[PDB]
Amino acid sequence: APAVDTAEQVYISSLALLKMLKHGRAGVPMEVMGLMLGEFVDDYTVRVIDVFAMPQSGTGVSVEAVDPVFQAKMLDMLKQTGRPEMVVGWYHSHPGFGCWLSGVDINTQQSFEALSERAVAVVVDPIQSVKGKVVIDAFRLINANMMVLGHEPRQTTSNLGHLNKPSIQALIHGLNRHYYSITINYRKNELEQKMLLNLHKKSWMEGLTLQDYSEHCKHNESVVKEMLELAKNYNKAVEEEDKMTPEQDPKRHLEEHVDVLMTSNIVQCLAAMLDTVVFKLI
Amino acid sequence: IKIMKSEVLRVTHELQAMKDKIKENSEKIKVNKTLPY
Repeated sequence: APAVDTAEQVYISSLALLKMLKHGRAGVPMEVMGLMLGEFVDDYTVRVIDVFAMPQSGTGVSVEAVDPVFQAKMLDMLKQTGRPEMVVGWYHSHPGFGCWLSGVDINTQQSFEALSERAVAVVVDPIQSVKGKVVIDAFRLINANMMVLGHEPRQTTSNLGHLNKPSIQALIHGLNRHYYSITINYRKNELEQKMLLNLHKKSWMEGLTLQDYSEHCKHNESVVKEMLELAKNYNKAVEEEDKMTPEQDPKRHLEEHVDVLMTSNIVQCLAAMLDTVVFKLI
Repeated sequence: IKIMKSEVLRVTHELQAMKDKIKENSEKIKVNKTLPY
């Protein structure tokens, strides 16, 4: 009997992740659900090209929460649009509950896997996804007959599936007992990286735009006053150092202050000279 | 007298359709206003 390898990866595209995050935040504090479109490239790869949200239902997040008619018309209209990808799986948001599958989640995942054996149930935490870390895991299932007899849920052929460690919160809620966490990887080509770089790419202007001069003098005065106080502290510390065998430091904070003063002053001076030169009447 | 007849036809079409959208609004209202208050 074939067994899914532990090296299988869920290749979630960048815009799919963005849409999942935005929809999950939008539904807070409720739970949202949407269907994931993509293609199962092979046994060891699941590619999630795109994901579309679904209307909020009073049931919550269940298999009655996915309605047939909206799903059908959405799929047909996207196929007409240019995205003829089969539904790979479903996603729902556990707001602040961590990433795991509840009993209703497991029931919905069994319903989805009835359609196709390969079907992930990736969930996302919209509020725990604070800037930096993104809390999103993907679980498929564990067949009951598979676990009861004795075999491991997944065959292992490499260290790819063991790079990340499971969480206690997921483990208690049935991880490695009813479902396994599939390693998640983000498909991000150079084009989308460059496009997303425009979010914080300031402009061609601020590289030449001088900061306010009076504000610059006020900032310099403040930092030099801090320099004076920190220099008094450093002198006192050094005077203690001689009466000290090897046994916050003013020196370090002084170093950070001198660094910020240096960069600010040098940047302002160089920018002033450049505006003097290039921004000329001639 | 023809333009008002055309307006009557368009207004009855509008009534017939926005009956359906108001019923859909009611369905979504109940979808939030379900039961366990």
